[PDB]
Amino acid sequence: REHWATRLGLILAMAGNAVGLGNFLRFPVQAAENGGGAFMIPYIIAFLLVGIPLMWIEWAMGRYGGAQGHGTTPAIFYLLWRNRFAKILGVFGLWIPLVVAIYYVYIESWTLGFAIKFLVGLVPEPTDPDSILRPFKEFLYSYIGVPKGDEPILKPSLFAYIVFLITMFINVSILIRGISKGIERFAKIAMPTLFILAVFLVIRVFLLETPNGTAADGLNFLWTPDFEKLKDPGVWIAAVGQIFFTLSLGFGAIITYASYVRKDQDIVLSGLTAATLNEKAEVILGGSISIPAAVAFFGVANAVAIAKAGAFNLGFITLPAIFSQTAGGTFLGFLWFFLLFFAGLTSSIAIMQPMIAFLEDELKLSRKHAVLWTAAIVFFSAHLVMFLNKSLDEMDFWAGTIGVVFFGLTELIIFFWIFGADKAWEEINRGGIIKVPRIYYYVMRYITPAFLAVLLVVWAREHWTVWITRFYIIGLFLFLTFLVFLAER
Ligand SMILES: CC(C)C[C@H](N)C(=O)O
Ligand code: NA
Ligand code: NA
Repeated sequence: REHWATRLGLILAMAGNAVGLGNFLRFPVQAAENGGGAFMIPYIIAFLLVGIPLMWIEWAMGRYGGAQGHGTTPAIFYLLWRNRFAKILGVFGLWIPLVVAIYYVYIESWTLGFAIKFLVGLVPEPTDPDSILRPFKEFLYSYIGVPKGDEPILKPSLFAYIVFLITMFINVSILIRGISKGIERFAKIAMPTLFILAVFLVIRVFLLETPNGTAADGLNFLWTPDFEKLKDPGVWIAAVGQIFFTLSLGFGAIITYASYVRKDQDIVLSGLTAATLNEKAEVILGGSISIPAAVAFFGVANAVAIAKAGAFNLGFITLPAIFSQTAGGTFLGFLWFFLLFFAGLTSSIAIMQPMIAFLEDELKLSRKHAVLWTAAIVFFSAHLVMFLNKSLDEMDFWAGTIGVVFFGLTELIIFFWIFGADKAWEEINRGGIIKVPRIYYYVMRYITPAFLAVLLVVWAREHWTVWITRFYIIGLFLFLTFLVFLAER
């Protein structure tokens, strides 16, 4: 079996798994909508009670399965629970990363296309907030193919489509070279580049002074607390969902990556380091860039408006408009979209590896054929997201939101209840440079599952292109269940 070459490459590849588009696009809008500075209270609680424990559990399950030649949850769940229904539940560990990859790689291709257009200065150039934002709203809509009327259909530009092809080619170019010579070698270059880009952008944003406000006014707006809405269960659901997404928990990606860690290698300190690096990039770097620069340029009055506009409006419309209004801002735009691209790329290769690992481990396919077939399924399926509006939202909800929380509870129960709390605890701490604090044993066994279960219950008591997407992703689950059937025989 393939293995990571170095401990540094392992940590940077896992950090690249976590540090993605959610750090810079999702997190700022999540915090602004769910209490501002007060959002850190449920965010930190979810990080300590759910994020950290589930991270170590997924590292352990992956390495445990990897020692027996299995990198994906259908086989690994069966190894932990000799029951056919454990294999069916394990299919979610392939379905979730595949469905998420379908729309994640498309958004990733947007950042590459915007990086290209901004590097060469093929950007619009406009006084008034709406007068400055309109040319960039139309720039994104022409790139995406937004309808002029009520039609719910998208028609991407030829440039966007070709850039999506290039994006798939780049993901294949990394993934086809394997774990050490592909993912690990690219992580050692991309992650240092990522942090340098982000730190530089934070510094440049903290120097913004406009007639409407300063960077300090933007930081004040973002971290303005609103502790009253901590009574809203939706804030706690948003915080837990953000923790799942930003740490790549419940996507089967950590498990597959950890399956290439040697049996006796540390996973306690490595996983803690990767999770810590992500939180630094998320709350320190991701939070400091987009929203503060937006408030600094459009003032606090317009800040509430663009905060409610959404992550895509903020990342692909509002921030580009700001850039075009500063000296050398087209290059700042390039660095922004270059940052997002490497952040997305290091995450998309992680979210496509589970399907590659399943084809290699269980169907005995070569790496070349496993990578090319995985890319083909993702490329084809992405035409749903490319041409159908609201298709991405449905996939992100079922797979990247509800699915990951249900799967996080499932892998927890299988590993720590059915397999054995004492056995799982021994499996986590084995080989660890540091040991897990004893209090987390009771957190994993009682607190985390009770927290997730109550959230599930509280979550349940709170067009027709949607049925097209539902139909398709249901078929994907049927397809993957058939491949698991074929792997048995
Ligand atoms: C699906 C995951 C790869 C998402 C990634 N952890 C992010 O924060 O963007
Ligand atoms: Na993240
Ligand atoms: Na990433």
